[PDB]
Amino acid sequence: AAAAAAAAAAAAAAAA
Amino acid sequence: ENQNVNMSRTGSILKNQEDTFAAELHRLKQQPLFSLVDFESVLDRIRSTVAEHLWKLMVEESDLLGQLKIIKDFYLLGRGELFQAFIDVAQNMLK
Amino acid sequence: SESVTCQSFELTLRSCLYPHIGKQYLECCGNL
Repeated sequence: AAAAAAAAAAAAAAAA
Repeated sequence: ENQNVNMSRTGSILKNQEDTFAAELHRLKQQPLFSLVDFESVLDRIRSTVAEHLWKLMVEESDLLGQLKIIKDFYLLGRGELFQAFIDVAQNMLK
Repeated sequence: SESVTCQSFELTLRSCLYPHIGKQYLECCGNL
């Protein structure tokens, strides 16, 4: 779940 | 932010007013100029919907109408007999 | 979408990682 927390962070960047 | 995050004024963890705020951000940045009316008419919208949600907060958590007649009864002395028995006893040993 | 509505930038992603830590810190102590 290493890049998975960063993948949800980039997914939250496109939804912010 | 101190006590609990679902208790926010705007609606930030709990509501969706901040996406309306995001829409406000979209409206207010592409404008190359500046005036007074366009800036301040949407200073309502970041205030007024925020100024009502905390009013709908503290009614239910506290029974607002309870302590805000109680604190006036301690200071303006609404329970008039209930302090005179204190005054009668406190006179005899404040001598 | 747009950078200037995403503002800004790295403490918001870090405050996303702390519930990502949190969803394991909250679920471990239930098992303890």
